[PDB]
Amino acid sequence: SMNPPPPETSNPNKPKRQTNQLQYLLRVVLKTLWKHQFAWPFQQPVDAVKLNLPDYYKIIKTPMDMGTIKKRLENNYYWNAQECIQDFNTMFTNCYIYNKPGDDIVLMAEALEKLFLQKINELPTEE
Repeated sequence: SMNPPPPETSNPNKPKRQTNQLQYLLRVVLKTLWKHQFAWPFQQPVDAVKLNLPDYYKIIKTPMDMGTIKKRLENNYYWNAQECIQDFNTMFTNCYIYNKPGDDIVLMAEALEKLFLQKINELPTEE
């Protein structure tokens, strides 16, 4: 069992805009989460081959990771901040679905999610 292609991160035909909120998501939220001690499993698409998880992509049909989110932000892929917030939420939820309560990786995701929620609380209001 193979890795899928990664999620789409750029699309020339898709309209682009920069908002205060999208800027904060890249410069504050993504940055802070990337540097967390527990970020490393979430910095790239789940590598089902290297990690020997042949059923991962049979179960998880909306994979998401911070590598992809970074690319989406820097490529102006999102029209709305809520789309990016949804990607972060998806990343955490995938981990909770695939793994069991109390697994190390779940505790890691929970700590990242708490930090995420803290930073999102300070999202600026639209310009």
